[PDB]
Amino acid sequence: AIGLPSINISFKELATTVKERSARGIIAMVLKDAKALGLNEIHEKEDIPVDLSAENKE
Amino acid sequence: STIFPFIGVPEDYILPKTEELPIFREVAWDFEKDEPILEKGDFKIIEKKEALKVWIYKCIKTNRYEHEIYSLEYGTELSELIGQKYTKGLTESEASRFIKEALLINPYILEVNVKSANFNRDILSANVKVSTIY
Amino acid sequence: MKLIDKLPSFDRNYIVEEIQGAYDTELNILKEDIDDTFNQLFVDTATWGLDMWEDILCIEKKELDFDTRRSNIKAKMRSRGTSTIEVIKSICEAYTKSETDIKVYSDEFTFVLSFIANNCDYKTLLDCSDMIERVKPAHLLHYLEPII
Repeated sequence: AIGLPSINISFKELATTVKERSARGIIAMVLKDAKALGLNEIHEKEDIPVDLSAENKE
Repeated sequence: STIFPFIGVPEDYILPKTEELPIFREVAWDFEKDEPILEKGDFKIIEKKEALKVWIYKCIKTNRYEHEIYSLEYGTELSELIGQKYTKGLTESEASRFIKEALLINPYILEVNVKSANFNRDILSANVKVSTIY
Repeated sequence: MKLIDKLPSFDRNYIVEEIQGAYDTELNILKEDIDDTFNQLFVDTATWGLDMWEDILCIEKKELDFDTRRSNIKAKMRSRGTSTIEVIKSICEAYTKSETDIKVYSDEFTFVLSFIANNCDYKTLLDCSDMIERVKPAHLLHYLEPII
């Protein structure tokens, strides 16, 4: 629906480095976990899948 | 109380201390529910960047002249832009200036930059970069 | 319900609301106490501050009632200074809480105070008579006329 006017604030990390545009920078990592059983494209830390063993998250 | 340090300090004299701010600390706050956070049956304290985030959120969320308890410096005038009272370019300039002037009163914040600005339907989006001492 | 109105709208959570309601009740207590202390400064409204009046007027008494204390204080103020017909009438009405008419007998050296005693007790009448006897000129007779 349509509601009252409001201000929305979201916080983010400050990264001096800029992502590179070339076809380089694509890294394929293979790791053995029972839980996920799917392919994941990660562009940033925020989208790392949940309920994945922290040893793999590191 | 005897030395006269205005031309130069004596060689033997040791400066008492160097002046620095203490570690910024604040009661933790959660943003999706707008409450203070209780930890083990007591208020939870965070420090440095997260405390600065809490302070920034509170400063942006308040109006400037609305409340009698605050001074004339605290708050933000972003409520005067709702409804396209000004043109679009004037709105962008005013928003940038308002945010910078509101945030720069905290002594722990060194420089503020409002870089991006886009108009999509009735939503104005912007990117703000804050540089602190930490 | 009153202190929370001075804070921005994100402070509408339960913790802040309780913290501010406590001070609401506390400040109500403070202002009611200030009102009571102010009310103690008048003779009529004074209840627990009458002893200050006694200390001013140097009268020593055994606690009986509020009205009796107020009457004694008031009559002490009114008796001081010039003594005339109206001063005595003022004392008699301050004690009997009613209109008073005086009739004088020059030949017999007597005067009578008449008043309506439909709500006047014997003890307060005796106290009023003693006050008058202390105040009245020595050569004059005094008789009371309570009208029922």
